[PDB]
Amino acid sequence: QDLYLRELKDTKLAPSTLQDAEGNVKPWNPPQKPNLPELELQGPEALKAYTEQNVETAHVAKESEEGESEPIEEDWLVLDDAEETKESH
Amino acid sequence: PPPVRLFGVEGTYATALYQAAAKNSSIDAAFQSLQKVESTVKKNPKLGHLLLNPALSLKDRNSVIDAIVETHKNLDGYVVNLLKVLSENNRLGCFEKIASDFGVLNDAHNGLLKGTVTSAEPLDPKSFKRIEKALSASKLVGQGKSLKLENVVKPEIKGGLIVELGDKTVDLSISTKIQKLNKVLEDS
Repeated sequence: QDLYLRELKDTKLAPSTLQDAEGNVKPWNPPQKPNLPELELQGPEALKAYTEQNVETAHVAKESEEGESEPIEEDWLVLDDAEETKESH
Repeated sequence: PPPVRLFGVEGTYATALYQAAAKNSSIDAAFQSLQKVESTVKKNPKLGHLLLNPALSLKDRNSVIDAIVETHKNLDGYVVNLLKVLSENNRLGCFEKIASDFGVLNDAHNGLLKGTVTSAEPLDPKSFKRIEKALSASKLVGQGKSLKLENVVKPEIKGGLIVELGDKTVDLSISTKIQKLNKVLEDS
């Protein structure tokens, strides 16, 4: 079917210069190469944050400590205030 | 056993005219009388068609039927009484329709299965002839019955051709295929 065959061959061929052989695109005056594989190759990381979100920041946990390892001047005040709270108990 | 139905509205005059005429053939003679009376309506187009108006009369309508039978033996058989009734029934205006429809019924009795080979431009005779015989000898026509065939020009189509007859058709043209060409590419 020369209807079918010639329509389908032009259907394959006129984008075959756009996809198979990298001859840019004869009918399009803007180019096709510096849009998706060059400019928006950083597209999703122009859609997300670069260098913290996509590099993902393997970050060390900020180390919190115990109560500064001082169990004298605070525990005896706790025991005196506990005398006070038991006088309230 | 009626023929192919004229389906109700105002072919029923033509339907009754056939099936009451045909009980004793004469439908070729009645048919030729109908051709001749539609001809003398057409041969006198001023107030043959312009006098199928409803606002005239009962009497003057009957007198126009008298002018139709006054023209030699224009009418013959039931077709005058047909007109007697039609005149009284004042359905004279839709008389052209009756004619063409009786023609359809008649050439159905002959079996001329009118077809069509639509295009956007008229074609060479060789294509006409080859197609003509094709359908003619095809299972479509069971033979013993004819097969007209009309090429028409259609701009609303983009070319190609489509064969039509017996409410059965094949389109292999261009427009529809482009359509199917756009539909399939309309998916993700």
